[PDB]
Parts: sequence; structure tokens; C-alpha cells
Amino acid sequence: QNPMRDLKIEKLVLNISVGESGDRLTRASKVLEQLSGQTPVQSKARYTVRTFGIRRNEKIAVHVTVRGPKAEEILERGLKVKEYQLRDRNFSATGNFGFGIDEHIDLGIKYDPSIGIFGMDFYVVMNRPGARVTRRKRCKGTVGNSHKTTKEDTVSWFKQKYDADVLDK
Amino acid sequence: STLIPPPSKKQKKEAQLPREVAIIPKDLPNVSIKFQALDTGDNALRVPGAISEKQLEELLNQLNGTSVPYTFSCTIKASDPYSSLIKPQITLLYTPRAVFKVKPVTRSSSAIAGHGSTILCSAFAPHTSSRMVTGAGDNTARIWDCDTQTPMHTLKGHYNWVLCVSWSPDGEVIATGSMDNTIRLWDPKSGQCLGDALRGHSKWITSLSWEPIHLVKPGSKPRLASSSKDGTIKIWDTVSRVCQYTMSGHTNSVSCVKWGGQGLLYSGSHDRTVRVWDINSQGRCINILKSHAHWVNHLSLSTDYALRIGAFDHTGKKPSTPEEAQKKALENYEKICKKNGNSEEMMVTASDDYTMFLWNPLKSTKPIARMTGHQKLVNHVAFSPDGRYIVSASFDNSIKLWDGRDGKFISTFRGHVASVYQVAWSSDCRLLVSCSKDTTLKVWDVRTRKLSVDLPGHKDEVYTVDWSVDGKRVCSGGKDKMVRLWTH
Amino acid sequence: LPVTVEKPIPVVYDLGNLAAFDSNVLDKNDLDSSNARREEKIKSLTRDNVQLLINQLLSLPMKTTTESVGGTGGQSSVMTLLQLPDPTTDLPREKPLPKAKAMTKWEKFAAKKGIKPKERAGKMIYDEASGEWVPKWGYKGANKKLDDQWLVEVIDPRTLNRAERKRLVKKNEKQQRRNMKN
Amino acid sequence: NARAKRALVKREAKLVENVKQALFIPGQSCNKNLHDIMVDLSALKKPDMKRFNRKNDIHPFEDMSPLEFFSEKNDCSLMVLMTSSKKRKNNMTFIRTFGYKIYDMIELMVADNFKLLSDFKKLTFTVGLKPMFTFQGAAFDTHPVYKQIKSLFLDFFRGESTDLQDVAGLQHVISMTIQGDFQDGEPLPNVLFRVYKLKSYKSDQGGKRLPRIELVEIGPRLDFKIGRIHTPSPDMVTEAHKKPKQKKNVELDIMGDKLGRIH
Amino acid sequence: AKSSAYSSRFQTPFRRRREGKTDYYQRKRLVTQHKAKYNTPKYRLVVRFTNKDIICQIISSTITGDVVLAAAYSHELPRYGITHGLTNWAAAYATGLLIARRTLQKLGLDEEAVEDGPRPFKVFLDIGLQRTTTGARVFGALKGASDGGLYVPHSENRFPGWDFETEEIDPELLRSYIFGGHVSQYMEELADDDEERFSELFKGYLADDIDADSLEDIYTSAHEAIRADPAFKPTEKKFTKEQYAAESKKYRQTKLSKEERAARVAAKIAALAGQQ
RNA sequence: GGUUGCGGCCAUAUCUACCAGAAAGCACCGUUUCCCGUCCGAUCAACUGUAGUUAAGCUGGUAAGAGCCUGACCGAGUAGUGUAGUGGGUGACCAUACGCGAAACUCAGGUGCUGCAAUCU
RNA sequence: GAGAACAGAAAUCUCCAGUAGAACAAAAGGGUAAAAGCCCCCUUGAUUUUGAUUUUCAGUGUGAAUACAAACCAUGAAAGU
Repeated sequence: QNPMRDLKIEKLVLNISVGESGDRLTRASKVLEQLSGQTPVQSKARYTVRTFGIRRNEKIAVHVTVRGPKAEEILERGLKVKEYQLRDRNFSATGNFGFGIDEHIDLGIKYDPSIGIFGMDFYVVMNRPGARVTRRKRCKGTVGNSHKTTKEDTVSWFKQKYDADVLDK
Repeated sequence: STLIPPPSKKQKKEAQLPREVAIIPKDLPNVSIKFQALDTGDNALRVPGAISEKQLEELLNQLNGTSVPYTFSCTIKASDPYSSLIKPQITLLYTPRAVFKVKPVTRSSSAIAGHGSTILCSAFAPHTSSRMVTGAGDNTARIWDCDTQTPMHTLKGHYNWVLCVSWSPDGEVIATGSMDNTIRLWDPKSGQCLGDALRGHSKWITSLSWEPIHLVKPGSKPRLASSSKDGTIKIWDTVSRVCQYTMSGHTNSVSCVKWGGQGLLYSGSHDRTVRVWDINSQGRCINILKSHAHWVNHLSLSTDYALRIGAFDHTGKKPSTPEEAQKKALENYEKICKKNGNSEEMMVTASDDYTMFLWNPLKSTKPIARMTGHQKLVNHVAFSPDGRYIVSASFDNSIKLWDGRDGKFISTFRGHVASVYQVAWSSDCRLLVSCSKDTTLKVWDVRTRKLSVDLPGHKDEVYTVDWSVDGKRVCSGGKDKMVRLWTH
Repeated sequence: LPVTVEKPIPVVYDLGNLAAFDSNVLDKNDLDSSNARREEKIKSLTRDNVQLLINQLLSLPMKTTTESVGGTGGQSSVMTLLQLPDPTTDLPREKPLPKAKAMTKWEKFAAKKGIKPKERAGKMIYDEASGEWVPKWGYKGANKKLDDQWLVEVIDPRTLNRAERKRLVKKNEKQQRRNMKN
Repeated sequence: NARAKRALVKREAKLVENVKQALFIPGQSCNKNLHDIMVDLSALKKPDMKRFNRKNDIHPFEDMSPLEFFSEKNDCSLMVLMTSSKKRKNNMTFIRTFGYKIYDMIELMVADNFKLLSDFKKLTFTVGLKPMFTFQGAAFDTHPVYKQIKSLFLDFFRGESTDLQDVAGLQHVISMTIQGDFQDGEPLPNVLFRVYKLKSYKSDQGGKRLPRIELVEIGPRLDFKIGRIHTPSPDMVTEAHKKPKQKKNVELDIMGDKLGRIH
Repeated sequence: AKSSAYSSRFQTPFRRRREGKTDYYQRKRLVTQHKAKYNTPKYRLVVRFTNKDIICQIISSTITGDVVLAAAYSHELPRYGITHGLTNWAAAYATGLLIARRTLQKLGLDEEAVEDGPRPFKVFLDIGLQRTTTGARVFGALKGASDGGLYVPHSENRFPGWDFETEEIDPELLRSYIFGGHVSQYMEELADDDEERFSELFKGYLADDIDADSLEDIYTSAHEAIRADPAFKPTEKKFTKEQYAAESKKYRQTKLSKEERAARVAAKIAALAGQQ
């Protein structure tokens, strides 16, 4: 049965990791800003690596989370770029999914030669109503088995609205 | 913090012994008892065994045939109320209460901000303790909703300070005296200008007193009386908005005015002179009282608490018609008035000669008694509601209690550090609030003659106080801008 | 309704710990475990002692303050708390008395040449250029100017001072241990 | 840096002392009837109290070092060990220490006719007030075992000492009563532990001052049977009963005023 | 996978604790008033906010697990004449104005005590698990109690209209929230802008046909009514204890014997073992 | 009896995998003007009880489940051990006696009890 | 452990786990779990005044160190710490 345990999107999370910090970092930030309206967040490096040329607490990467209609627009707009064709992987066992594009111009958006090119990480995390149980402060709980999002149920959902193709074995 | 110093090695071993108990041995010795009223009558000899003071009511009430409970005293050397008999025949002194208990005012509600200046005056409504008006050194007055601790109509009109305010005893009209030249009558509910402002006095307004209800005809509004620094007094009619008769006996400024019991204005003035002023003569003087070596500040009457409230007793349960309001106004008056079955209103004055003279103006233009005691000037005087104790505020940081009937000294309240500006009573005639040049207000237990509770709160000088008639609530106002309300 | 309670023997009290010691003679077969009417006798016996304990306590003196509204560690005006005595009853203490009195070598010497120990005002020494005050030990020390500042005059000069501080810090933390021992 | 100093500041010695902290240990042979009585007895000594979950192998009169080991760890002078056996059924062993060393021991075996807070009618109370006390017996004064039991329960259940005391706090009373008088030679009688809540009434024959007190039971009802008893050494009494130390013809007046008699 | 040894090893948090509603760390501090300086009884106004509902509760502290002196509720307000806006701040303040009257009324001071007198009832406010923020409806209920003349110590701060960048309060802004005039203003906004949303929200009010300006005045009247009759009344009820019980047990599943379980296994080893 | 809120004991209350829930009450839920906080109305904040739903949470039931707890002459009067004997033995250590006396092991039963206030076909 | 373009043994995001191979100033042994770990907001401290320690040459109603107590200060809606 399903009335109302449907399959809404929790959130889209766009992400750009940068090898270096400086102009090229704050410009990647600026891309996520004007695309989201929201100010993005700068993750720091967790330890020093050396073969990547990075140090503990360097500021290495920006990202932004987007929820509700604006999420679905940028989803589909990027989803276009990927030919409406993902893979049999791409979907997690717990019923989320993601993809990338390279070149941030292939989905609206002009170029500007004083900004350069980046690409993006798209990641789409799914739920039903009552996911709040595992997220609110008061009466905090864990969601029961036959309410959990799965790979089967999300792929079926994807194959339907959007109309897109799965690919691979 | 300088301490109360510690108990000594012997004084511990005093305390460590078991002792005393309350006991009451039995107690049945047959000691003779006389009964006496503080008014006049002696009533003649019983001789029972010893009993609790609750029972000596029930012995009296069947004898006189009332059901009125009664307060008791004995040994008048001493003056102090088995509880007597441990101190050693007994002349028992009985006296009526008006049965009640107004509570000790302890806690603040948090400080109500508003107008951005010092607060000059602050009067409760008579009929309810929710409604309370304040006059500031900002040109606005403001009426506060006191249950919710918030402004009920921020009120505008004047173009200088507002020095005194008063609520009419029927409770229809508020009046606001000003540092310019004007009086503005207000409705509480609308908060709007009732016609044009009352203009007539040439300099600023000093105090405002209402014509009380039991004189005024049932289905006519009470007239206002207004004293001013030019020295005249005018009598304002609220409906027509025009003065009937200016009255111009005093040469210097009039410090305050009061409307009396029997159609008689009293006006305490800066020409060292107190003018008893009949209304029926249409602006005319009858008697001119002279004692003081300095000017006269303030003028208290025995009836003034009853005349201020006018019909609305502590419940605030309203009169259904003006003909009822006549009788309710007359009955609250005639609780206090007939003390020996005769309308003997006492008048009392303060002045900078450090002295209060006691007056009975209908009987004699001489004074009765000279209350002399204070070092620096007395400022406020107050009768207690029942006309029984007088108390007066002074600039030597101390408040002196004087018996009302004979102007005889009782005691002094000590506690205040800096100069005391004004005082007010609890309606039951037990507690007594006072305000100072320092932060603190204090409340004074009159029965034990002692400090009940100090209450700090304000950041600066505190000019005005008043106690609500029911006796939940006490207001305050002063130099730090914030109106604090105080409660149990 | 009757409050006062006679006994044969007087009761010996302890109003510090709040206790009433009763030496009056008990019956066996009242308090024997076979008895049906056992407990009401213990209630009847105790109620007397508790009444006698209270009838002392209410006849004590009591504090009655005039302070009110946030008496920040004390009582309101219209409480009225009862002034108890100390315990007569001698407990044993939890731990032995805190008296590990050594002299510690300095203070021996500071007796023999006194050296009245000092007025001890506060941290902040005065700097001249800068105009402002600035301590000393605390923050931006008159200790650590030489490390931060920019030229020295007359092998490095700064790290010699970073050594020669830590010698004196070692020396104090060493000179503890002998006085900790002895 | 200065957190776990304040542990050692509290755990160090002190002139005006803290509350003696209770520790209820389940032994090897504990059982559910005893585990109730533990908690019912603990509920009075709240807050100043700790319980274990585990069942520990201890034998007080054989070997003491685990008890000092627990006492020194937790900083808890009052210890109660729970044992049970066919000799000593429901054996509550009460221990106190002096500087993490054993002061005394006393074995109280609980009788079969105990009653718990669940059983009685449940009535008003407050968490961790001062109790009142009554001790019914001359033997409490005279006889050294009962002096030691008198020395226990006051030290156990009083909590914080104070100079100054409210009316409304005086809600309930502990009652210790020795089971009848006895002569030397005989068996030692039981000690009856009863707990009453007060109810005032307006008495008339007292008046306004003195009320009529009426007691009501709430429990826990316990009846203690005495076992083996380890007493302190006479020097250690002289150490333990010692004041902190903290004038002739010289008196403070009122107003301070250090006056001196000439004579 | 879990190692069976580990499942034994771990020690459960407090059963009530484990439950999200209630927190044991906070309780300890409320367990003892001080309690070293003096011995005193303790009263606390426990406030929780439940969906479609307002609840206010006041609880003695006791090793029994406590007793309640007074009980205040949103369903009472309809009896006082307010159906509407239970979730709103204004409604919470009324609950405070009301709770205090009933306890005072039962306590009997207006309308073992010795050496005087009435005494002033002091109640330390419960936190709950709610976050602390200025203009919280929790703190609205606190302010309600103050009209009642209950004393918890407080700040003007956590009311709405508290200026961050100066230590000041507006009583007019606080006055609006008591009435719910601010909520009424939003209704006015909805009336002027759109009516799709207006149908959806305040639909019950609209059935009443009450107006926002009038509602403020209606709210004012209700406060007055509460003071007049704060004693409380209990509903008479339809259907007994026993019926409610009986109808409930129609849908309440019930135990089994070892004997029944023994058959189920024997039955199982008959079927699922012996060669299909 | 069910349910909410507060709890006392703090696993007979938890964990793993399934199943059921009439009423009311919890709950999920809808909305971003107001006070408020976020990278984000997801958390928190406020507003409504309307558009919906028992799908979870929650509460019961189910299982020779995983654990935990109680009872016992199940193991066992066993180990350990105070005390006594010019007991034994080259020693290591162990019987005799007068007294106390565990735990695993093994079998049997159970799977949360209950204080206060309101509200339900 | 399972996923996401560039992206790899180590770059960030997301879901489920470590009863604590969390780091609790330390050392262990216990238990805090809406913490004492990590992150953000708000702020003096070697305060001043009096009984027990001890030292003075103007024995300086204590002048100053030291032990304790009380007012105060900080923070929080408070309980408090």
C-alpha cells in the first residue's frame, strides 16, 4: 500500500573540491552562490597529505545544499547534460543517487574569461514523509524497515518521472 | 559587609540547654477585667479564667449584641497588647478593625520602559488596580495597564511638563496639571481631548483636587479645583469647560489645595497662611489660619483617603445608579466620620519651620497641638485612612508617627539614608510605604513600629509612589524613567 | 488536642542534629514480634518524642530579615528561619586535619633576614614607549619583549634568553621537590 | 588543566567538612528482596549516594583492602555491603572509614517481616531534606555496641550540617527503638527502624504556637539483628574525635567593642 | 552483524532517559535546590507543547516520583471562551494568567504556617527539552504566570521585541503578543493579498465570521473572565471505566502458553524438515 | 483497560526479524508575513488544526531468536579457610577435627512493574 | 562498509555503524552521554573587610603576607554552577 508514504527529494547537495585555495577557490564558491542564491560553505582539509600538496585546516572545498522546487530545477537542468542516462551503480543501497558534470557552462550560465571553468558533483538524497523521526530533537527514533528508502524503489521512481534511462548490468 | 558580631563561647552553652516551652500552665486564675473603648465609653467588671484573644471577641459580641470583631490592648507606662499576663488588674482597651488583610508588598514586576524622561507623578484609578496614570517630564502623560504591565493609550496634548495628575472619584475623568498654564481633562477608555484645554491660570499648576461625590447631586458630574503658582485657585466645571469663580486671597504661590467634607476648600500656601474657604459664598474666605514661621508645604485631611476613592470600596463592585453612588459615597465617609457621632474632620499641615500644627477649622481657628520633632523640613503629611494615626515625611531621613486625635508623638521609623519625599498607606491601616532620594523604597509595619521589608529596584532618585486601593499593587516613579510596579 | 507530654525521666536533646534521646523503660512483650498490636505502640511512643522535639524547636529564636528580591545566597523577608545551636553529639570526622606544615627553606631564611613579605598589588607594570600600561606576567609580558621585538645588538641572542628563562623555571620546579620531600 | 584540580580540592581535607558520601555495594550473594531494601534505604540518603551494578566478591572480616580501594577511588566514607547466607540472611554490613582506612564494621541482618515503600499508602515527601530523629533506649547512651549504632545512623542520615533551619523542611522522622530492656549476660535484642511523616493540627490547648503532631507511617519498615562488630583502636578515636582549633578577662561587647575587665 | 558478547557488554541508558522527551543530566541540578544552605520544598511549572494543543503542568519533587498541585490546559480556554489559536503565543500567556489563580484559589490566601503569615509561593520554572530563543511561546507562558503573580526570576530578553544591540524592551510589542493582534494583522494582510490562502487558514474563525480587530478585543475580554472563575470544573463523561476497557480489549492481542508454542515447533518439524 | 504529561526503579524495560492497531490522544503533516536561527524553514523559529494519513514513530503481540533476571539438597557441603593435635612427609604439600562456605556448570520459570493529574466508544 | 564527473592508496559531500580501538588537564579504576571531546556567543581576578597563623622597632585600632568566612564580580530564561 502507498497513500502518502510517497518518495519526495530530501535535498540536492552540489560540491566542488579544489586542490588549491585562492582565487580559484573563491571563484568556485561564487559559482555555487549565484546558482543557489545561498552562501556556500568552506570545508577544511582533515589532515596533511603532501602528494596532494595540502595541509591540515587549509580550506579545501566548497559546497551548498538546496531543498524544494529550486532543487528540482537544477537537478533536471544538470540531469539533461547527462543525456537522461545514469548507471546501475550511481544509486546507493539506501536509495539515494548522484552524478557529475564537467564544464559548468553546459546547463545555462555564461562563461566569463576572468572566472575559468569548473565542474560539479550532484548528489540527490531521497526520503519519505516521517524521515523527521530520525532528525528532530524530541522523541528521536529510527525508521522501520518497510518505510526505508531502497535502491529498487528509487530507481523505479527515477525510471518513471524524468523518464530517464538506467543503463548497464 | 560589616556584620552582626558572633555569639561568644558562653552564649553557645546558653543556647545548647533545653528551655522554656510555651506551656500555658492551665491557666485559670480569676483576675478581673475592665472593658474600655478608645472613642469614649467605658463598658463594667467581669472576672473569668484566662483565655485566648479570639475568645474575648466572642465574649464581647454577645454582650454588645452585634453578630464586628475587635483589636485589643492593655497597660495604658508601657502601652503593649495570658500574653499580657506573662509580663507581670487589667483595663482592656478594645477598638474596631475594619476586617481585612493587605499583604506585605515584596516582589517587583520587571521595569516598564516608556517615555524618555523623569516621572513627576503617578496616580492609581480608584475603582480598579489595573488602571494607573503617570505624568512625566516628557510632555506626554501615560496610562498603564498594570495587570499586563503595558501601556493603555500613550497620551499627548501638552507642550510642557505634567507636574500633578488626579483620577476623579466617580472614575469617569482624569485631570492633568502642567508646567505651562493649562489643564486637560481626559477619558481613560478613548484617551482623547475632551474639547479645548482649560486655560485660566497664568503660571504652573501645583495640585488638583476633585469635588467629592456625597456633596454632588445624583446625576451630576464632579467639579475640579486647581491651585497654581500665581496664587489664585479656580473651580473648573467639566461639562461647560469654564470656571465659575476665581479665588484670590493668597499673595504668594499655593503649594496644595484640598476639597473638604462640608463644602469647604483648604489651601496651603507660601504666605505662611491656611485659608478655610466656603463654596456656598461663591468665592469667599471665612477663616484665615496663621501659625507658621516659614511657608506651608502640603495639607492633609482626616477624610482624604475616603474623598479620593469616593464610593468605590476595596472590591471595586460598581454603583448601579447615581442614587446608589450617593449612598455608597456617604457610607464610606460615615464609616470614618462619626467617631463620637459628630463630623469632626481634622486638618494638618507641614512647613519648613520643622513643625506640624493640628487644626479643627469648624470648631476653632486656634490650633489644637504642635507636633515638633524633625530637624530638617517636613514635606508630605498623611493621615491613615481611618483618621487614627498621622505620619509625615521629612528631609532628615526619618518618618515620624503621630497620634491623630490629640497630635501626640508615637514613634519614629528609621532606615532611610537620604531624604524622604512622600508616603502612602495600606487601606487596612497596617502597612505604610515610603520613597527616598536614594534608590530604595521601604514598607513600614505600623503595629509593631518597624521595617517590614526593604525593596531596591530603581537606578536613581524616586519621586512618586502610590498604593492601590484593593492593596495588591504599589506603583513607583522617578529619575531613571522606568515605572516599576510592586506586589506580593 | 492535648499537646504537652509528661514522662517519668527527662528527655536529653540534641537540637543541632535534631534528635531526642529517651531513657524511659520499655516493655518486651509490647514490642515482641508475635504481637498483633505492636506498631501502634511504636507510633504512640515516637509521637511523644517528636512532639517533645518540636516543642523545643518552636521555642528557639529565629532570624527575620528585611532584605528581599534576589538575596543572592540567602533568605527572603517573609520566611522566618529557626536559629539552631551546634551539635552536642560528637561524631568521628571524615578525614584527618589539613596540617602538612613544612617551612620550605625560603621561609626559614626569610625569618633570619626579614624580608617582610610584600604588599603584592597586581600584575600591570608600566611601559615607557609604549605610553600604555601592559603587564609583566599575564599577556604581552615585559618578559617577552626581547623575543618579539625587532633588533637586539651583540650565535643568536633571543634563544639564549628562551634557554635562560627555562633554566629558572626548571630551577623552581626542582627546588619544589626537595621541600616537597622535607 | 584546572578541571581535575577541583576533584582533588573536594577530595582533600577541609575544616568545615562536606557530606559523607554513601556507597551501596552489592556483594556476591545479593538478592531481589535485599536489592529493594538497598534502594528504599538509599532513597532517604539521596542525593549523596552511589550504587554499583556489579556483584563484587568481598569478605569484610577476612580481607579489607577492596573496601579501602573502593573508598579511595570514589571518595566515600560511608559504605554499605550487601551479603546473604543461610547463617546470615539479608546481611547488611555497615562500614565507615577515616582517611581511607577502616574505622569500624557492624553487621545488621534484616528480619523476615520487613515492609517497603510500595506496600504502604504513598504520601507526600521531598528529595533529600534533613530528617528528624528519635532514639528510644538508655542502652543507646550506655552500651558500647548501641553507642556505635547511635554513632552510625546520625552520621549516615543527617546530610548537611547547618546553623539555621526552615519550618517546612521538618516533614519526617527516623525512629530507632531497641526491642525491650535487657541485662548483661543475655542475648542482644533487635533494633527496630521505623520512618514516620508528620501532620500538624491546630490544637487549641496549645494555641497558635504549639501544634498537635500526628504521625503517619510510610516505611521502609526494617528490623535489624546484630552480628559481628569490629571496633576502632583507642588512638584512632583520639585522632578522629579532634577539633580543628579554629581571652581571659577579654570580652566582645555588642557593637564589637573588645572590652577588658580590670578587677 | 552484531557480536552476541557485545550485546551483553553494553549498559543501557536510563529507560526514561533513552526516551527522547526527558533528560537526566538537567534533573540532577533541579534534584537539589541548593540544598546546603537550607531545607525547603520545591515547586516547578513543567511546560510541554503538543500539536493542536497547549499544556501547562506544575509538579512537586518527591522520591515517589512526584505530585501535581495544579493542572492547566488548552481545552479549558474554550470553556473560558477562546477556541482559536492554541499554538499561538497569546494563548500560552492566558494559560499562565489562570494556572496562578487556581493554585492561589485552592491555596486560599485571597478570595504548618506559624510565626506569620500568608507567605509568597515561589516556583522555579522548568526548562523542558525546548531550545531557548527570544520570543519563544514557552517564555510567553512564563509572562502569563507573572500576571498571575507567580515569581520565577526572569529577563525581559527572551520575550519578543527585545533589542539585541541595546538592553531595552518595548512593552507595546509585548502588549500586541498578549492579545494576538500581531497574528490578527497577518490575517488583514491575507485579506488584502489573495484569498486562496485565506480560505485554508483561519477557516474555523471564518465560519464564525469574527474579524481580526474584533478578535483582539475578544481576547481582552477572555483574560477578565478567567480571573472571575478560576476554580475549574471536571467533565461528567459518557460511558463507564468498564465499557472503555471492554471495547479496547476487542483490538488488544493476547498471550500464549509454552504448550501452544510446543505444538507449533512439533508442527514445524513435521512440515519443514521431513522431506517436504 | 487504552492514551498523553511528569516520573520512581533504571535490560523481566534493551536488541534482531516479522505482524496488528475501533475510539480519542500522540504523531507525521501543510505555510513562511510576524519574533527567531540556519550553507539550507532539514534541525530550531513562528502561524493553522485547515488539505491528508496510520506508512513510520509510539503501544501491544510473535520467536525451542540474541541477552538479562529470579529459584534450587543442579554443581556442593566441593574449592577456599579461621582454630586445634609432638598428625603424616626427605621435601612439594595433604588427610583428621570445630566452625564458616563461594562461582561457573546444569535444570526450571519470566520477558517490565507502578506514583500523580487530565482525557477517550 | 556502501556510493558521487574530473578524482587516483590519501581531496569533499551522503547513508549506516565503533557503549566508546570518543578524549575526558593527568595516572589508573568506574561512569558521565544533549559531555568534561569539537564548534559558537558573553566576560574579571594578584577584589575588599574581619576573627585564627607570624613579624615590626613609633605595636604603626592593624601595616602586609598566610588559613577561613562573608559581601561582590562573571554567566544563564532561570535551577544554578
